[PDB]
Amino acid sequence: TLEGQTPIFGGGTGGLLTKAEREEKYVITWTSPKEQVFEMPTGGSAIMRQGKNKLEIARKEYGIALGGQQLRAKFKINDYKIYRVYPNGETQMIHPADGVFPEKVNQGRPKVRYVDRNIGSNPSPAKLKFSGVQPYDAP
Amino acid sequence: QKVRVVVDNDPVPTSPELWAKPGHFDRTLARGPKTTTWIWNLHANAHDFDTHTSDLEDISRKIFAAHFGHLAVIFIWLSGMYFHGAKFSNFEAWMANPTGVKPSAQVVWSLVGQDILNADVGGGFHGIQITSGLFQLWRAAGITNTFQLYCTAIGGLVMAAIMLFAGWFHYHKRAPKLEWFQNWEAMMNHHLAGLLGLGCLGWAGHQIHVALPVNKLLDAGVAIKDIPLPHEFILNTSLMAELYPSFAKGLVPFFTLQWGQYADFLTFKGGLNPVTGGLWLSDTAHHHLALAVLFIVAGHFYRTNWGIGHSFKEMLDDAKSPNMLPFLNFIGPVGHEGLDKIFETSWHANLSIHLVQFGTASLLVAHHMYAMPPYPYLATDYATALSLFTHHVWIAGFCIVGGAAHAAIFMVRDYDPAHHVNNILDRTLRHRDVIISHLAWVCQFLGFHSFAMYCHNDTMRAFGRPQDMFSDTGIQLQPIFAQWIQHIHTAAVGALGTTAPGIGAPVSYAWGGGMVAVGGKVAMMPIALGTADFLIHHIHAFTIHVTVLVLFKGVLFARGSRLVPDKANLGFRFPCDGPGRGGTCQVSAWDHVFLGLFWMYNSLSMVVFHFSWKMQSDVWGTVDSDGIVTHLTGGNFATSSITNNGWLRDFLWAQSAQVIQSYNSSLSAYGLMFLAGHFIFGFSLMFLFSGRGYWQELIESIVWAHNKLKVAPAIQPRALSIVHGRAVGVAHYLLGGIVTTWAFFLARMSAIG
Amino acid sequence: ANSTLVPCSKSPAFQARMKNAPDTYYFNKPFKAYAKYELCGTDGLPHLPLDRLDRATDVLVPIGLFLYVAGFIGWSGRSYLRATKSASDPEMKEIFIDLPLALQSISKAVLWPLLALQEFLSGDLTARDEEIPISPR
Amino acid sequence: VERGSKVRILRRESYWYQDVGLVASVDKSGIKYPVIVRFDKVNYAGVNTNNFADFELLEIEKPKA
Amino acid sequence: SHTVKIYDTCIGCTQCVRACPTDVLEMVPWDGCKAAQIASSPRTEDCVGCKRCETACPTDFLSIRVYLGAETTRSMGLAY
Amino acid sequence: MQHVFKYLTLAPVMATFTMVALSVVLIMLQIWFPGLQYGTYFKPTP
Ligand code: CLA
Ligand code: CLA
Ligand code: CLA
Ligand code: CLA
Ligand code: CLA
Ligand code: CLA
Ligand SMILES: CC1=C(/C=C/C(C)=C/C=C/C(C)=C/C=C/C=C(C)/C=C/C=C(C)/C=C/C2=C(C)CCCC2(C)C)C(C)(C)CCC1
Ligand SMILES: CC1=C(/C=C/C(C)=C/C=C/C(C)=C\C=C\C=C(C)\C=C\C=C(C)\C=C\C2=C(C)CCCC2(C)C)C(C)(C)CCC1
Ligand SMILES: CC1=C(C/C=C(\C)CCC[C@H](C)CCC[C@H](C)CCCC(C)C)C(=O)c2ccccc2C1=O
Repeated sequence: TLEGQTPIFGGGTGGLLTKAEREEKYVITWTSPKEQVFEMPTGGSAIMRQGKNKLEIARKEYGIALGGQQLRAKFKINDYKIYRVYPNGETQMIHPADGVFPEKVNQGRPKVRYVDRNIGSNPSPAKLKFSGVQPYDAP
Repeated sequence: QKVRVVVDNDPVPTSPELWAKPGHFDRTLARGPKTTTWIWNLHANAHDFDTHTSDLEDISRKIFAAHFGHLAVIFIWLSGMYFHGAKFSNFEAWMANPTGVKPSAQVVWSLVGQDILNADVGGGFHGIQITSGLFQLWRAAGITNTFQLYCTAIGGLVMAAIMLFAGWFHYHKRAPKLEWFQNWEAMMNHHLAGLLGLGCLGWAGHQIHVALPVNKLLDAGVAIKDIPLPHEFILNTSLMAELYPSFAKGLVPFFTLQWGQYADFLTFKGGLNPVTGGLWLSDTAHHHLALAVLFIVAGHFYRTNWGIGHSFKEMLDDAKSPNMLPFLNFIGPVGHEGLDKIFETSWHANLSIHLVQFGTASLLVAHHMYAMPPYPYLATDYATALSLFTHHVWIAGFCIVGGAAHAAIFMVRDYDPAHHVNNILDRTLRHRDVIISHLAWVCQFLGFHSFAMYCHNDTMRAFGRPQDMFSDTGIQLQPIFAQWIQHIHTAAVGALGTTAPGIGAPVSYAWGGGMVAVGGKVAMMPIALGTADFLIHHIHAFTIHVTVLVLFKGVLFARGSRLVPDKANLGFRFPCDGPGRGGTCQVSAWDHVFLGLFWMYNSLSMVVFHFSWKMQSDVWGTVDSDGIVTHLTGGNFATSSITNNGWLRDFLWAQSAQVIQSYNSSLSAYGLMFLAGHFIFGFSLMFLFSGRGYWQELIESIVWAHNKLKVAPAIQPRALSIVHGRAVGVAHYLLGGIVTTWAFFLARMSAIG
Repeated sequence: ANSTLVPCSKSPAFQARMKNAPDTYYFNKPFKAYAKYELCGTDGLPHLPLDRLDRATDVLVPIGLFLYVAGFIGWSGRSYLRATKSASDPEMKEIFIDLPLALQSISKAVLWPLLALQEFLSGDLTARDEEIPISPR
Repeated sequence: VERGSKVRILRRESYWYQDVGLVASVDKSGIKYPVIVRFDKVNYAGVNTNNFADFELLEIEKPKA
Repeated sequence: SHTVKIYDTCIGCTQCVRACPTDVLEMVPWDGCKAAQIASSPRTEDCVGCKRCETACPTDFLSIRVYLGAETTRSMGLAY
Repeated sequence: MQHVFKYLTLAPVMATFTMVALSVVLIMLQIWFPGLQYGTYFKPTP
């Protein structure tokens, strides 16, 4: 289970919906040096507590916006993590993927979806007719 | 001690060097143009002062100086109307025969046949018939000759120069500190007692000493040359004694609280003057005098420097649970506490509120000026009466939209989540889904139960089943609550029994109590309400609620939504956040204002169409010797306005005969402007329907041709930005539609009014 | 020969318009000129035909006059633009008109038909196709 | 090409295709696009600098001196 | 889901990764540019298609491209 | 004063001066020679 104490919040209409309990859910956890006010991703103001915090969010973009634009840029908090929680209880940590922020180059990260040419060398779609491959996926 | 004056000396040198540096106010624009988008960005950000600098003190100084500049612009415009009414008008002829001469204060030159627009307005004068009501204003003020208008024109030009010098002085020489602008209590006290209160008192003095005696002689039939000049009524006290015997006793009754002896010139009659059809000037003198006392008293409400008075901060901080009413405690334990931070730092929030209340004021001006015509020979000047209502309805609609726009600007830019923790502003944002979903539902309910019922009427009429229509002769929808108010207000004056005994005549004849005719034309008569009025009022409720829905959704979601959670970082005005998430076009708060302008136009067009048709159908008309009234459209409204085929045929098609047949006549300019408005409306449709990607690619081919001939410009041509294209489309759409209605209204009413 | 067009001084519908016209500056002289010089249709209004060998100067004079003025404006702009290309900040000379340069361009544009012919003959009028930015095909 | 050289772009999808730029620097490493070219006209993104390979450039004018 | 591809014109300026609102991109070691790094898209399932990465890319033409494909719940940006 | 002269050479200022001057020339042509038409220019008044 994910451990942490939820920020002070009186409730709102921008919280979780049926999708959270049916398909998937996200949780962002972080640690703050003091009790202070931050803006909820879906409107309203909440108070993050002194120790370690835990916030339930409907979409992954909420955690990236909160952690990146508020926790890091404004509050200088860099230890935030984002988890994906499934209805069966399975929880996986997705941000940062390998403990290092994606914008910082890290050894061991493989190249994914890299095309070894410039964009202007993509083949014409007429050459790949009925072959099922897109010009950007062509070898 | 707390309230004091503190400024800087010479904070900005007065040099024209920056006149040669376009875009100097913006860091990006200061580098110079590289594409044509730079030119548009220069004008778009010219007056966005909070993006020129982050200093609130410097921003506030720009607001103060610029406001003097706008005041100078208004004074030049006011000087123009007085000068044109003193040099190129038939004002003197109109004063002699108000009911037989059409006001005219614009004369065109004769070069290309445009002199045909010099209409035969009477009084041996040829010119454009004006519909601004300037002549009726000036007559009510006691002005009788063109020399007085000429003097007022000179005074307006002098005031314009003084306003211009004040703006330069208070920005380049003595600029007040930020704390000077933050004196809410001092500003409220001075503007209540000193601006509204003293202005009402001063105008009451002018009405009592100048307007009342001059108009009393005018209504009695005395010629212009036999009426003494306004200063003679002040010097020769005996002249005022003859008209009003109470002036023979001087100021003694005022200082002894024996004000009842002043009842001869401070009247409380109600109704309208039978001679002119306007409100009694003695009634308005007591109205403005009572306003002056009430405003001056209100100007001692706030605590400035002597302990006495109320404080904005304490009052706001106390308005919270559990100090509220038992059923109003839902606003939470914080309540209005923290809202004082908004008014300390946010100019946009104040502009939002003030633009809303200017819309409210201008709407009250429109509604209260036709039902209670305040100027002599204004009600029977049908062209002016329609123009004044329509103009001030449109001004109010733009002001309301602007209030919503700058409310959204405050949310994006000035709103601070730390200042609003569980207060009413925070709580409102936290149930915005409750508010928007309920508003969306009531908009659907109003649309079905107002407009689709017109469609029900059209289908029934086409079927040959008038008994199944929503009408006075079919399924009736009587506006009983509005009918009840008309009866209550009529019985209040004696025409829930006599609740206002002091007023003799009905406050407004539109509610009942009788009819007033002036020059063989109806000034005001009871406006009966039936099924057609029930349907049209709920059309107004529908259109207003939808306009609220568009604007209030933009304000409540300006910071973000479930779709784009970080819209605040994107700004108030951005085109989109890409084609992702299914497509996020027009998510910004600016685009909600852009869409809200269309709905304000749709809402207000039906408002002025309702006024124009109903007044022509049931109020305006001519009265014969027997007292029988024949209306301009002969009572079409009750049976024709219940279907939109009737609106298309009996209102748009029928009443456009004047503007459509105005060629080869003095009204041909209205015919030309009628087509001009139609052109601009269709022209705007390509900006609204298309996108800049097509136009940029098309410009690429055109640029190639110029490159081929070595005539390509260094400032690279670019298609208008996505936001800019939307702004152009809405600006031309509203201009075309409004100009079309302007020509349609004025051409008809200058021929049959 | 077109027979439905007759001189305006002989078309009966034309004098009906002329006598009923207002007695102002806008109708006294112009109607006299229209009657003498214009051809009127059955409607009594002047019509402009392009099927007459005669009155060809009435067609060529307005056409040539416009083409000279339009070419004058175009050549003035083209020469001014080409003169600012050698500057360090050509964009700033397009929002700030360089008066000595504009007057020089305007003066030379008086003989624009001759200058355009000379540039076309020397190949200076147009840029080559491979030296012009183009999009991928 | 080298620093100060005047070149013509041959990259088809470049905004400056068949246009003219000025070489700012050449990288001596084995990177794919070592030549940096600056342009007077900005592209649609407001950028006036791009990296090109040698085969994508046609030298027009030699560097001064 | 959408498809995000990175071409060899990338200069490793890390701007596309910083602009992504759902953490689709990351920087990986590379030798084709001076920065010795190139953008990668290991998590395209979370890509919403906003094309913020394309806006931030300084190369001409773009070194990163988004091709909108099959829409899922998360690619449509649905909180419900 | 040199800054004022530079301001007077701005594109909007020069365009306004050119449009106003051109409008004046055309306006005065209508006053002096009203009713000019194709097939009538540069012909003596009858
Ligand atoms: C006496 C002449 C004079 C001179 C030389 C300057 C010079 C300057 N002013 Mg200034 N100003 C003046 C009068 C003058 N002002 C007056 C009378 C007012 C009161 C309205 C102001 C209000 C004012 C503000 C609020 C600000 C300046 C700023 C500036 C500086 C930037 C230049 C600029 O505005 O570029 C623009 C150059 C132009 C030629 C624009 C003119 C277009 C006008 C304004 C539009 C027409 C509206 C007009 C005022 C209506 C009345 C005119 C009437 C005849 C119709 C510059 C030092 C700004 C500053 O400090 O820089 C950051 C700034 O924020 N001034
Ligand atoms: C009794 C004092 C008094 C009066 C009458 C005003 C009047 C005004 N203030 Mg103001 N103000 C005051 C005190 C006063 N202020 C104080 C004490 C403060 C500091 C807290 C401010 C701070 C303030 C700000 C920050 C702003 C104003 C603005 C305005 C104008 C609002 C626009 C309007 O309604 O146009 C009214 C139109 C008129 C033509 C009214 C007449 C205007 C002149 C200047 C009044 C002169 C009256 C004077 C007694 C001479 C009378 C002579 C004779 C008739 C007896 C208006 C002219 C706004 C503005 O536009 O600034 C220019 C603005 O932004 N005021
Ligand atoms: C007291 C009135 C008032 C004041 C002081 C402001 C002040 C401001 N508004 Mg605002 N606004 C108002 C009323 C007001 N507004 C109203 C009534 C509306 C509703 C229509 C709006 C809608 C509005 C929007 C949508 C936006 C602003 C913005 C702004 C800011 C930048 C100003 C700007 O862009 O320059 C104006 C520059 C222009 C080039 C506009 C002139 C072009 C107009 C539309 C032409 C009008 C046509 C003409 C009247 C008739 C035809 C002319 C003929 C030649 C054909 C500034 C703080 C902008 C901002 O960023 O705010 C922070 C912004 O995006 N306002
Ligand atoms: C309740 C306010 C009120 C009302 C009803 C009137 C009514 C009248 N005035 Mg008057 N006036 C007022 C205030 C008012 N005045 C003030 C404050 C001043 C300046 C100090 C003047 C100065 C003035 C002059 C100089 C003249 C008039 C004239 C007139 C008459 C013409 C009709 C008219 O103006 O439209 C009626 C206007 C309305 C129905 C609404 C506008 C009134 C204000 C703007 C309402 C503001 C309320 C606002 C929306 C709510 C604020 C928010 C809230 C939280 C407080 C009429 C009898 C003319 C005349 O001669 O009469 C025959 C004339 O020449 N007035
Ligand atoms: C005449 C054209 C027209 C019509 C009918 C509508 C209709 C609607 N608009 Mg709309 N709109 C239009 C033009 C139109 N718009 C234009 C030109 C713009 C550009 C500015 C907009 C911009 C706009 C915005 C920005 C918003 C709307 C909203 C709405 C809805 C308001 C709620 C309502 O009235 O529900 C009742 C529905 C109607 C009155 C539609 C007519 C129904 C007919 C008469 C009866 C049908 C009978 C039966 C069901 C037929 C079924 C038979 C079967 C075989 C099909 C509604 C769906 C708002 C919304 O969604 O609020 C919830 C909203 O926010 N529109
Ligand atoms: C320097 C002046 C100039 C010159 C010589 C040309 C020349 C040309 N343009 Mg062009 N154009 C110009 C300015 C100019 N343009 C401007 C300012 C615009 C923006 C409105 C355009 C918009 C434009 C379009 C959209 C198209 C052309 C096309 C063409 C070509 C044939 C049609 C034609 O003559 O345009 C007709 C003229 C116009 C459409 C508008 C130009 C009128 C402007 C207002 C005159 C400006 C004069 C300038 C200010 C003089 C300043 C000089 C001074 C400093 C000394 C031809 C190569 C067409 C093409 O590609 O043909 C193959 C085409 O589709 N132009
Ligand atoms: C709405 C509007 C308008 C306007 C209107 C008007 C007309 C207004 C007015 C206003 C006014 C009309 C104001 C007034 C003011 C006043 C004042 C402010 C006064 C003051 C005074 C005083 C201060 C006095 C003093 C004294 C003396 C001098 C001596 C002895 C002592 C004593 C103290 C008594 C217009 C249309 C334009 C535009 C649109 C909007
Ligand atoms: C007889 C006649 C007629 C007809 C005519 C025709 C049919 C013609 C044709 C024509 C053509 C078939 C043409 C062509 C052309 C081509 C081209 C290719 C061109 C080019 C041009 C250019 C290149 C120009 C340039 C310039 C100049 C010179 C100046 C200004 C600037 C610019 C640069 C624009 C009509 C009936 C109408 C009328 C009467 C007479
Ligand atoms: C037509 C159109 C364009 C093309 C329009 C452009 C590029 C603006 C052109 C403005 C011109 C240059 C202003 C001057 C026009 C005057 C009529 C010129 C007067 C000339 C005198 C001699 C009379 C867009 O760029 C666009 C962008 C986004 C959505 C819709 C559209 C759109 O609809």
